[PDB]
Amino acid sequence: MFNLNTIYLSRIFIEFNFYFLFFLFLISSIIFYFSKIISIQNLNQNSVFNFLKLANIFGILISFFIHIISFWFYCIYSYNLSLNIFSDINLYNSNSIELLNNSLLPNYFKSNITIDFFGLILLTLAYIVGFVSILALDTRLYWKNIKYIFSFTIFLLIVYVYVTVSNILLFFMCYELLLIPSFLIVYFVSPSRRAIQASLYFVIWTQLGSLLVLIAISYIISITNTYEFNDLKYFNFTNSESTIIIFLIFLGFGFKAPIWPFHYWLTKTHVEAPSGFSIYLSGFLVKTALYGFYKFNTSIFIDIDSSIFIAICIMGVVDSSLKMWGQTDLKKLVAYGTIQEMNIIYLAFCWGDSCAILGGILFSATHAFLSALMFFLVDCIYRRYHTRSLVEVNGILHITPNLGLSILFMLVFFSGIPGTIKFISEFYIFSGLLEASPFICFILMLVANVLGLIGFSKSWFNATFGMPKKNTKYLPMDLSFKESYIILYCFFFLFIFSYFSSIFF
Amino acid sequence: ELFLNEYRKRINNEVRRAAILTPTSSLREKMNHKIADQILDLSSPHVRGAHFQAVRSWTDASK
Amino acid sequence: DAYYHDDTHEGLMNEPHGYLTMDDPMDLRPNYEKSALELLFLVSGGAILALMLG
Amino acid sequence: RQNFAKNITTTDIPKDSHHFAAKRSGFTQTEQAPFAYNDVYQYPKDYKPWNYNYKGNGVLLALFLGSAFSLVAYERSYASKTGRYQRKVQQNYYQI
Amino acid sequence: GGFQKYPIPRYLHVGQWIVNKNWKWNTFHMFFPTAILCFMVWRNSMISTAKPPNYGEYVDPQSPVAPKAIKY
Amino acid sequence: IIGVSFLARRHALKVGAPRIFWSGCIVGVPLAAIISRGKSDQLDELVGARK
Amino acid sequence: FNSILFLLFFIVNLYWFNSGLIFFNSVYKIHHDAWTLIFQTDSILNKLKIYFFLLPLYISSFIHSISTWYYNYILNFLLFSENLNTNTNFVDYITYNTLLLSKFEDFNLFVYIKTLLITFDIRQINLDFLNEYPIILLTGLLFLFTTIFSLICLSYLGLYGVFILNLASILLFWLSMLYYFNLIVSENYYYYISLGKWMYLSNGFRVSFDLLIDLTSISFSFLTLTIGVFVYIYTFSYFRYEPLVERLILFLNSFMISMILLVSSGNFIVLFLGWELIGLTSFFLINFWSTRVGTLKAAFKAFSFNKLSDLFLFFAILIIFSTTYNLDILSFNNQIYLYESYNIDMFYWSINLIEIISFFFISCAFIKSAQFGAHIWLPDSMEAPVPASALIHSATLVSAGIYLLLRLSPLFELSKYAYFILPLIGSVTAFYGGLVSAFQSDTKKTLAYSTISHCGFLMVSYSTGVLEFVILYLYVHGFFKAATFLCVGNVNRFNRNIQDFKRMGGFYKYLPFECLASFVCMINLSGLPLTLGFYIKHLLFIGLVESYTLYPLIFSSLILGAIAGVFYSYRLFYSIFFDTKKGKKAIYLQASRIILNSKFYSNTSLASNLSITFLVLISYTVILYLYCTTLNNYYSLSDLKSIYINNAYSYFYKPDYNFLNAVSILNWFVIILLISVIYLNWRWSYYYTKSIDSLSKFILFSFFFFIFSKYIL
Amino acid sequence: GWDRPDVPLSFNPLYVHKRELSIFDT
Ligand SMILES: CCCCCCCCCCCCCCCCCC(=O)OC[C@H](COP(=O)([O-])OCC(O)COP(=O)([O-])OC[C@@H](COC(=O)CCCCCCCCCCCCCCCCC)OC(=O)CCCCCCCCCCCCCCCCC)OC(=O)CCCCCCCCCCCCCCCCC
Ligand SMILES: CCCCCCCCCCCCCCCCCC(=O)OC[C@H](COP(=O)([O-])OCC(O)COP(=O)([O-])OC[C@@H](COC(=O)CCCCCCCCCCCCCCCCC)OC(=O)CCCCCCCCCCCCCCCCC)OC(=O)CCCCCCCCCCCCCCCCC
Ligand SMILES: CCCCCCCCCCCCCCCCCC(=O)OC[C@H](COP(=O)([O-])OCC[N+](C)(C)C)OC(=O)CCCCCCCCCCCCCCCCC
Ligand SMILES: CCCCCCCCCCCCCCCCCC(=O)OC[C@H](COP(=O)([O-])OCC[N+](C)(C)C)OC(=O)CCCCCCCCCCCCCCCCC
Ligand SMILES: CCCCCCCCCCCCCCCCCC(=O)OC[C@H](COP(=O)([O-])OCC[N+](C)(C)C)OC(=O)CCCCCCCCCCCCCCCCC
Ligand SMILES: CCCCCCCCCCCCCCCCCC(=O)OC[C@H](COP(=O)([O-])OCC[N+](C)(C)C)OC(=O)CCCCCCCCCCCCCCCCC
Ligand SMILES: CCCCCCCCCCCCCCCC(=O)OC[C@H](COP(=O)(O)O)OC(=O)CCCCCCCCCCCCCCC
Repeated sequence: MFNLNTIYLSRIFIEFNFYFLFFLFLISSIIFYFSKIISIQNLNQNSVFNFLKLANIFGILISFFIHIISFWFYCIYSYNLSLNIFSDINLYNSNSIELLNNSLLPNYFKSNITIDFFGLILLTLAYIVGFVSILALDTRLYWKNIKYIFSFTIFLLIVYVYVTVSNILLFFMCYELLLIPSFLIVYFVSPSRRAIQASLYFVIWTQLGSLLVLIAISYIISITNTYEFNDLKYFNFTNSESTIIIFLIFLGFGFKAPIWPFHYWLTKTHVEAPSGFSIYLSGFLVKTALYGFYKFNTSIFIDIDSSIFIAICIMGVVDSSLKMWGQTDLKKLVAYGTIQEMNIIYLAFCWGDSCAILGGILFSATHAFLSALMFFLVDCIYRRYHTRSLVEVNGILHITPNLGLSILFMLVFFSGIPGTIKFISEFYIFSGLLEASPFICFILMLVANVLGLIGFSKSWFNATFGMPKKNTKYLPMDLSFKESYIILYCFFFLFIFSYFSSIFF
Repeated sequence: ELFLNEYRKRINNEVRRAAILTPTSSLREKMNHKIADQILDLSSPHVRGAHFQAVRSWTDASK
Repeated sequence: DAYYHDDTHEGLMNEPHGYLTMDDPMDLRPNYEKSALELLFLVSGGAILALMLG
Repeated sequence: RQNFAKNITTTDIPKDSHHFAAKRSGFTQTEQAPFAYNDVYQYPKDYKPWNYNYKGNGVLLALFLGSAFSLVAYERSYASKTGRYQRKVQQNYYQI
Repeated sequence: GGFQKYPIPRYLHVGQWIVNKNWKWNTFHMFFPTAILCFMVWRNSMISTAKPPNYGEYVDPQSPVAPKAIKY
Repeated sequence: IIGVSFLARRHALKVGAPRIFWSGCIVGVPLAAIISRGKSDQLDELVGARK
Repeated sequence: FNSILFLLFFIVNLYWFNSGLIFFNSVYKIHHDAWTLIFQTDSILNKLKIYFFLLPLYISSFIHSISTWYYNYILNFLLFSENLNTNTNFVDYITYNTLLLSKFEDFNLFVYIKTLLITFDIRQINLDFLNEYPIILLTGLLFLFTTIFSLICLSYLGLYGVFILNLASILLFWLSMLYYFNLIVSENYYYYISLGKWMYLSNGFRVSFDLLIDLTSISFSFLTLTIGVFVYIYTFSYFRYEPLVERLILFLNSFMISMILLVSSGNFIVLFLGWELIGLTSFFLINFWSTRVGTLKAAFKAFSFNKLSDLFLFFAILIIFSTTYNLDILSFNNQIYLYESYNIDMFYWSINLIEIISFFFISCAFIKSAQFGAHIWLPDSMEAPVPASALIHSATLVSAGIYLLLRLSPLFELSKYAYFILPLIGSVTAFYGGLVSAFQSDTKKTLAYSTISHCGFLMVSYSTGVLEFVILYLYVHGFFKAATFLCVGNVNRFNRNIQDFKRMGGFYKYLPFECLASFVCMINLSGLPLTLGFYIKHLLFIGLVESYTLYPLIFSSLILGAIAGVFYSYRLFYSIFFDTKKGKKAIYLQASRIILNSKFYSNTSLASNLSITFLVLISYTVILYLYCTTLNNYYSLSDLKSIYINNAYSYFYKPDYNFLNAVSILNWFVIILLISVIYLNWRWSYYYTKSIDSLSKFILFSFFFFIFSKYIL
Repeated sequence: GWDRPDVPLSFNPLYVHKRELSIFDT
C-alpha cells in the first residue's frame, strides 16, 4: 500500500527542514547585524538579545518537531524500499523508480540528499542536546558573547549537511567544520581562567586526529578520483593501502571520540569548560567521529585483524573505570564516565558492518542522553552550591530534595537497570562480545560495571547524603521548573525509547 | 538470518507451550521427538542468535 | 502513650508547606523556559500518540 | 543583572498596603526618615505553594483527544491492512 | 520514644512531621482511580494469560492447541 | 469509567483533592483499548488458541 | 421551566417510545420486507397517523442520523479518508436515514436499559471466573501504584493518609494472595501472564514482560506478603513519633513489591529487573538514616556486594542467551538438558557450560544469601530500622539465592560444581553463623547471625535435594525470624535504642507481651524438641547425603550449627527479660511512676501486640498446612516440575533402627546443652546449694520416672 | 514536666578542618 506520495513527502521534509533552519538563522543574523552599529547587548529590556534568544530557541524546537516528522517518514520510506527490493522475484521485473527534484528550492551544494538511520539518530541527538545546552548557556551569555547564541544553530546546519550528503569530501568538510564554533565557545564563554589553556589543549589534540583523517581522505581521493561514496564498490585497495587507511581513520577519529591515551584534552576541557557547553560536547560532538569512522570503515574493505583496535578500546574502558574512584570532582568523574561509554561505543564498531553497529548506535543515543543528564546535574549543583567538589559539597538531598532525587535516579539509570536503552545497549554489546571473546567480555563487564560503577557511585552518594551544617546563610532553595523538566525529559527518553520500532535495531 | 532466528524463537515458544500444557510427567517423553531434534538442529552454528556476525562462506550465504 | 500531645495542640506538627520549585509564584518576568519545556513534552507525547502508537 | 520592567500593564499586582505603615508624626532628631513604599505581596487565599495549583481542563482534553484520535486512526489502519473499508469483528476472540 | 520535635522552615518542601487535614478525601481520590487503572491493566493483560488444563481435562496431541514442531 | 471519572474529578477539584489520577483513567481508557485491540489483532501465538 | 414537569414529560416520552418500539418490532417481524408498504403509504392520512404515532421513533432516528453524519464528517476530516460510505448529499442522506426505521427492528429500550444496568452487576462474578483469570495481578498492581503515587504525592497524603491508603492496598493484595495460595500449592494451579512486548534485545528479538505464578513463585510471594502485612502494621508503632514515618513505610512497600516481582518473574529479564530492584531498595532501607555518613558506609558495603551479584547474574543470563536464543524460564528449564553435554571455549580452558552457568548463579546466590565470605555485609546491614531489618532478613533479601536455586533446579541437578559447593558452603555457614550468634551480645546482631546460619541450613537442604523440605524450612525460618525481630524491636525501643542486652535486665514485667511472644517465637525458631521448628532440622538430617568427600567436616559443622541454636535463644531470652536489672536507672524509674498506673498503661503498642499475635497465629496455620501437604502419608503437594528423585522420603516413611538411634545422639546432645544452660552457675548466689540439690532431685526423679514408665507402668 | 528548650543546634556539631586533605587519601 506504500505509494509515491510518502516517498516525496519524506524527501521534501528532509530537504526543506534544512532551509527552514537556514532561513531562520539568516533572518536572525541580518536583524542582529543591522539593528545595532556594534553587535553587543544593550543592557535594557528592549535589547535585541531577547528576540535572538527567542528565535534561536524556537527555531531549534520547531525544527526538532519537523525532524521528528521527517524521521518517521524516512523510517516508513526505508522499510518499504527494502520490501520493494526484496519482495519481487520475477526476473523480468526490477524496481527502477526515478524521482524528479522540486523546482522551489535548490539542492545545497548541488548534492542529492541521502539519509540513513544512524545519520538521523545523530541529527536527533544534535537537536535535543543543542536544545539542552542552549537552555543552559543563558546565564553565561552576557553583553559581549551574545553572538554565540547562534552557535547551536550553526552546529545544527553543519550536522544536517553532514548526515544528509553522499559526498566524501562534503562529509569530511562538515566533520572538520565543528572545531571553530566549539573552540570559540570554550574560549569566550567559559568562566574559569583555566579554560584558556583547556581550549588550546582541545584544539591541538582534536586537530592531530583531524590531520590523520585528512591524510586518510587524501589517500582515498588521490587513489580513487571518485567522491560519490558509492564508486568505492568498484575499486579495491591493496592490503598495504587498506591497513594504512584503517589505522589512520581509527586513530584520527579516536582522537575526537576519546580513546586511551588520547583523553587528556577531554578531561581538561570538560573540567574547565562552561557547564552548558560540556553537555553539548560530551553528548554530541564526540559521536560525529563515530559516525564518520563507521561510514569510512564500512565503505572500505579491510583484511586486517581488529585485535589491536579492540585492545585499545578495552584499555580505555579499563583505565577510565579504574580512575573513576579517585575523582572528588563531579564534573571530572562524569568526564571519565563519558570516556568509558565512548570507548565501549567505539569497541562496538570494531567488526566492520556486523550487527554490532545496532548496539553501537543505541549506546550512542543512550550515552548522549545520560551524559546530558549527568552534566546538567553537575551544572545545577555548581550553580546553586558554589562548588563542584565533593569535599566542599555534602548533604545535597536534605536542603534540595529534588536535586538529590535526581542524582539518585541518575545513578540508577547509569547502573543499567532493565527497561532502559542503557541496559539494551549493554545487552547487545555483551551478547556479541561473549561469543567474540568470552574472557575479554567477562573482564570488560567486571571492570566497567563493578569497579568503575562503585567508584562513580561513591562520590555521588557521598555528595547526596550527609549533613549540610556549613554556611547555613548561603544554602540554595531547589531546582527550578526548567531544570526539573529537563531532568524529567532525560528520564522519559531513556525509558520510552526502548519502545522504538525494532526493525532498525 | 532473521528467518532462522525466527525458527529458533518459534521452537522456543513451542517448548514453553509444551511445558505449560503438559505436566512434568511425560513432558520429556513427548519432547524426545521432532521437537528436541529441531531444538538441537537450530543451535548457534546454524542460527545466529545474538552473535555479532554469522560466519558463513559464500556458498552458505547463497544457500 | 503517657503524655502524647494531639496534633491540634502540638505546635510543631507541620501541615503541607514549602515551595515546589524555585520559581517565584508572583513573578513579573515574561519567562518562557517552562512553557518551552512543557511544549516539548506535549509535542513529543502527541507525536507518539498520533504517529507511533499502534 | 535583571533589566526587565517590574510595573507590568497586563494586570494589576495583588498587594496589601496595611501590613506596613509609615510613621508621619512624633519624630525625633536621631530617627531615620520613614519609607515611601510599604506595599506587600498578597497571595490569593486557597493557594497551595506545594503543588501546581492547576485548575484547567485543557491538558486533559488534549491528551484524551489525542488518545481517541490514535484509537480511531489505528482502527482505520487495521481495516486498510486487512483490505476492508471497516473492521470485520469476529464472533469469538481467544487469548493470545 | 521518638526524637523531640524541632521547627522546620516553611519555605522548604520536606516531609518532617507532615499531617494533612484533608487526608480522608485525598485517600479517597487516590485509591479508587488507581483501582480503575489497575483494573484496566488487568483486563488488558488477561488476554495474554496462560493456564494449564483443569483436573478432568487432557490435551489431545493432534489438536491445534497442542505444540507443533517447525516444518522445514 | 469515563463518566464516573469526570464526576469524581470535578468533586476532587471542588474539595481540593488530587485529580491527575482521574485524568489518567480518562486518558488511558482509549490507550488501554488501543493496546488490547492491537494485541488481539497481532498474529502472535502465545500459549492458547492457534491462529 | 419546572424540573417536575421536565421529568414527567421525559417519562411519558420514554413510555411512548418503548411502546412504539414494541409495535414496530412486531410489525417488522410480521412484514419483514413489506412493512414499508404500510408505513410509507402514499395516503396523506396514513402518513400523518404513522408519523404522529411514531414521533419518538422518528425524532430518535433523526437525532441518530445527524450524529452519524457529523461523526462521519469528523472521521473523514481527521483521516483524509473516503466519503460517508457514498457521496450522498446532506438532505438526501438525512431524509433517507430518518425515514428508515429498520434500525429499531431488534432494539427494545427496556431490554437495553436492563442490559446496561446488569453489566455492572457484581452478583455474576464467580470462583470459576477467578480460577480461569487471576485477580492477583489486579491487586499487586493496586499495591504497586499505591506505593508509587503515595511516594510522589506525600503532601496530599499525610501520615494517616499514607498509612490508610497503603494499608487498604496491601490488605487487598494479601487476601487475594491467600485465596490463590490454596489453589496453587495443592490444586495444581499456576498462571503465566504477559503484559506486553517490553524491549528489543537483538536484531529481531523482543522480550515480553511476563510473570509466572507457580508453586515456586507463590511459596516466596505469600510468605513475603504475609510477613510484610504485619511488618507494615507494626512499623507505624515502632517509628511512632519519628520525623519520617511515611518514608519508612513507603520504602518497606517498595522493597516488598520488588521482591514479589523478583520471585514471580516469567523470564530472566524480569528476574534481573527484580534482582536490581531489591538491591536498590535494600540500599535505601539500610541508608534510611541519610543524615549520618556512618550508615552510608554500611549501605555502600551492601551496594557493592549487590552490584557484584548483579554482575554474576547478568553474565549467567548472557551465557544462557548465547547458548539458547531464548530467555523464557520454562523453556530454559526444559531445554538445559539437551545442552548439558556442551562446553564453552574460554581464554585457555574448555569449561563445561552447565558448570560455568551454575558457577555464576551460585556465586550471585551466595552473595545475596550472605554465605561465608560474602556475609560481611549482613551484620552491617542491621543499621536499618527494625521493621526493615526483619523484612530483609526473614524472607525478602536473604532468600533470593534460595529462590534462584529452586527456580533453576533443573540446571543445578546436572552441575558438578553445585554438588560439591552447596553442601560444604552451606554447612560451614551454618556452623559459623550459629556459633557467632551464640556468642553474640547484641539482639539485632544475634538475629543476623542466626539468619546466616539458617541460610546455610537452607543451602544444605537444597543440596539434599528435597524441594519440599527446603520450602518448609524457608517458611518456618521466615515467619519466626520476623516475629522475633519484631519482639526485639519493641525491646530496643523501650531500652532507648540500646540493642545490647548487657544493659537489659528485668524487662519481663515492663514488656509482658514481648516476653511471652519472644519465648514462643524463639522456641520455634531455634529448633527445639516438641516445637514446630524441630521438624525442619529433622528433615534436613534425614535428607543429608553421604557420598561427599568432605562429609566429615560437613556433618560436624551441621551438628555444631544445629546445637548452636539453644545457646543464642537462651541467652537472648534470659538476658533480655529475666536477668538481674543491668540497665540505666532511668529506664526503669521513668516507667515505674505510680501516676502511670492506668488501664491504658503499656510500654508497647496495642497495634504492635495485635500484629505480632496475628502473625504468629497465621504462621502456625500456614506451617501446619504445608506440613499436611508434604509430610502426610497422602502426598498432596502440587507438581514441582523436577524429575530428580532423591529417595530421602524413604527414611521419613520407613526409617530403620540405625537412623532412629542415630538421631538420638543429636537429641541427647541438645538435652545436655539445655541442662548446662539451665543448671550451670557462673556467679555466686544465695541459691547455689539449693540449685545443686534441685539438679540432683531432677536427675533421680527422671531416672525413677523412666523406670516406672517403661517397666513398672 | 519541665518546658524543654528547642532542640539544640549543637546536636549537629560543625566540623572544622585542622589537617590537610591529602590527595593520596582521595
Ligand atoms: C516537582 C517535580 C520535580 C521533577 C524534577 C526531579 C526529577 C527526578 C526526581 C523525581 C522525584 C521527585 C518529584 C516527584 C514529586 C512531585 C511532587 C508534585 O509536584 O506534586 C504535584 C503532582 C501533580 O499533582 P497536583 O499538583 O496535585 O495537580 C496537577 C494537576 O491538577 C493535573 O491536572 P489534570 O488533572 O488536567 O492532568 C493533566 C495531565 C498531566 O499532564 C502531563 O503530565 C503531560 C504529559 C505529556 C506526555 C509526556 C510523556 C508521558 C509518559 C508517561 C508518564 C505520564 C506522566 C505521569 C508522571 C510520570 C510517571 C510517574 O494528567 C493526565 O491526563 C495524565 C495522563 C498522562 C498520559 C499521557 C501519555 C502520553 C503518551 C506516552 C507514551 C505512550 C503510552 C502508551 C500507553 C498504552 C496503555 C498502557 O503530584 C501528582 O499528582 C503526581 C502524579 C504522578 C503520576 C501519576 C498520575 C498520572 C497517571 C497517568 C497514567 C499512567 C498510570 C496508569 C494508567 C493505566 C491505563 C493506561
Ligand atoms: C524513575 C524516574 C521517575 C521520574 C518521574 C517521577 C515522578 C514525577 C512526578 C511529578 C512530575 C510529573 C507529573 C506532574 C506533571 C505536571 C502536571 C500538571 O498538572 O502541571 C500543571 C502545569 C502548570 O500549569 P499552568 O502554569 O497553568 O500551565 C498551563 C499550560 O501552559 C497549558 O495549560 P492549558 O490549560 O492552557 O492547556 C493547553 C492545551 C489546550 O488544550 C486544548 O485546547 C483542549 C480543549 C480544546 C479541544 C479542541 C476543540 C476544538 C473546537 C472548539 C470546541 C469548543 C471549545 C472547547 C475548549 C473550551 C475550553 C476548555 O494545549 C496543549 O496541551 C497542546 C498539546 C497539543 C499536542 C498534543 C495533543 C494533541 C495530539 C493530536 C490530536 C489529534 C486529534 C485532535 C484534532 C483536533 C482538530 C485539529 O500545566 C500542565 O499540566 C501543562 C502540560 C505539561 C505539564 C508538564 C508535564 C511534565 C511531564 C513529565 C513526565 C516525566 C516522565 C518520566 C518517566 C520515567 C520512567 C522511568
Ligand atoms: C523577501 C521576504 C523576506 C521576509 C523576511 C521576514 C521578516 C521577519 C521579521 C521578524 C520581526 C519579529 C518581530 C515582529 C513584531 C512582534 C510584535 C509582538 O511581539 O507582539 C506579539 C505579536 C502576536 O503575539 P500573540 O499574542 O498574538 O501570539 C500569537 C503569535 N502568532 C501570531 C505568531 C501565532 O507578534 C508576535 O507574537 C510575532 C513574534 C515574532 C517572532 C517569532 C520568533 C520565533 C522565530 C521566527 C522569527 C522570524 C524568522 C522567520 C520565520 C522562521 C523561519 C521560517
Ligand atoms: C600511535 C602513535 C602516536 C600518535 C600519533 C599517530 C601517528 C601514527 C598514525 C598511524 C600511521 C600508520 C601506522 C600503521 C601502518 C600500517 C601499514 C604498514 O606500514 O605496514 C607496512 C606496509 C604493509 O605491507 P604488507 O606486508 O601488509 O603488504 C604489502 C607488502 N609488499 C609491499 C611487500 C607487497 O608496507 C608498506 O607498503 C609500507 C608503508 C609504510 C607507511 C608508513 C608511513 C605512513 C605515512 C602516513 C601517515 C603519517 C601520519 C603522521 C601523523 C603525525 C605524527 C606526529
Ligand atoms: C503506566 C503504569 C504506571 C506509571 C507510573 C510510573 C512510575 C515510575 C517511577 C516513579 C518513581 C517515583 C519516586 C518518587 C520519589 C518522591 C520522593 C520520596 O519518596 O522521598 C525522598 C526521600 C525524602 O524526600 P523529602 O521528604 O526530602 O521530599 C519529598 C517531597 N519533595 C521531593 C517533592 C521535595 O529522600 C530519599 O532518601 C530518597 C529516597 C528515594 C526512594 C525511591 C524508592 C522508589 C521505589 C519504587 C518501587 C517500585 C517497584 C516497581 C516494581 C515493578 C517494576 C517493573
Ligand atoms: C568429646 C565428645 C564428642 C563431642 C565433641 C564436642 C564436645 C562438646 C562441645 C560443646 C561446645 C558448646 C559451645 C557452646 C558455646 C556457648 C557460648 C555462649 O553462648 O556463652 C555461654 C552460655 C552462657 O551464657 P550466659 O550469658 O548465661 O553467661 C556467660 C558467662 N561467661 C561469659 C562468663 C561465660 O552457655 C554456656 O555457658 C553453656 C556452654 C558451656 C558448657 C558446655 C558443656 C558441653 C557438654 C557436651 C556434652 C556432649 C554430650 C555427648 C555427645 C556429644 C556429641 C554428639
Ligand atoms: C477472593 C478475592 C478476595 C479479595 C478481592 C478484593 C477485591 C478485588 C477487586 C474486585 C473484583 C474486580 C474483578 C472483577 C472480575 C469480573 O469482571 O468478573 C466478572 C463479572 C461479571 O460476570 P461475567 O463477566 O462472567 O458475566 O464482572 C462484573 O460484574 C463487573 C462489575 C464490577 C466489578 C468490580 C470492579 C472493581 C474495579 C474498581 C471499580 C471502581 C468503581 C468506581 C469507584 C468510584
